[PDB]
Amino acid sequence: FEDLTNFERDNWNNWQAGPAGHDLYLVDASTRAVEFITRPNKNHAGEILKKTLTGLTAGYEYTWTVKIARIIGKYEAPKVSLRADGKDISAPLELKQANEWVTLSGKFKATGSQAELAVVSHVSASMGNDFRIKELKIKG
Amino acid sequence: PFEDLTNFERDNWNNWQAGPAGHDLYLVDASTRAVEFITRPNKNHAGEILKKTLTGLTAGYEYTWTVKIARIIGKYEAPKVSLRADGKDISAPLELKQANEWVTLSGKFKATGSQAELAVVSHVSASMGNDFRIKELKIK
Ligand SMILES: C[Se][C@@H]1O[C@@H](C)[C@@H](O)[C@@H](O)[C@@H]1O
Ligand SMILES: C[Se][C@@H]1O[C@@H](C)[C@@H](O)[C@@H](O)[C@@H]1O
Ligand SMILES: [Ca+2]
Ligand SMILES: [Ca+2]
Repeated sequence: FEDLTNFERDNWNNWQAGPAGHDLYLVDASTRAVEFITRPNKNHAGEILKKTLTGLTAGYEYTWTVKIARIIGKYEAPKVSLRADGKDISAPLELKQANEWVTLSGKFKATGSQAELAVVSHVSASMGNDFRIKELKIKG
Repeated sequence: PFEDLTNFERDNWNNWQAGPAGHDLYLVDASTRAVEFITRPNKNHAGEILKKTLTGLTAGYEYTWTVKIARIIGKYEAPKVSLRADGKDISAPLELKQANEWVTLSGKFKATGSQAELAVVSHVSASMGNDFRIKELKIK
């Protein structure tokens, strides 16, 4: 079960002002994100973000979540997966609606104190293939 | 418990790097939609400020309610907020003193039927200050 209200598309998801909530309205706050604009005539398929995550313990399963959204929404849709220690730990997720923030998730099992993580693009195209990543989180 | 969190606040990439297929990466301010509480003059802003009749629950289960909130502007009175469910206080009042610092209110409640009555609570009636935004509410 999960009931998530982020107010995208001005959907209040049945939340209402209470008696003490006066003159409520929605605004655009801001959150920092890496932008992937994929310029012309470069190959944008492969590992697009990399990190050697330290502080792990062998045999534990860690959960990697990435908050990601397509932008612009024109031409080719991005397709993004997660990789850990060379192993694909998620299916390729196609990003479709512009500025709809979704979670890309995978789990991996550490073999030691660190793991080599990579976010992977499966679309080499520059026409479209535009998206943003605002958060990468690993929990265990 | 392990957590490695990168949200790029203050442009901290937290040891994430562009991969070979990550061309011309940069940070941007992406939008994130939020309810603004500007608390106008000569109204009482203490009490239940946002509420929802949450459906689809199964009686007896323990649900955890999260709310991402931040003071803004930071002048005059500081907000103070908590969570309430079925008329019961499930979180301690927390003073949001740091402007633009996003914090997560969290509380647990067990359902009493098909639905639950949830309310975010303000403990500051003042209009002088007492300004904040809520960008996300989540129950799971
Ligand atoms: C018409 Se410019 C072409 O399409 C845009 C939607 C972007 O993907 C841009 O990077 C690309 O060069
Ligand atoms: C100087 Se106008 C006074 O203080 C501002 C910081 C806001 O809290 C506004 O709602 C209030 O009326
Ligand atoms: Ca592009
Ligand atoms: Ca105010």
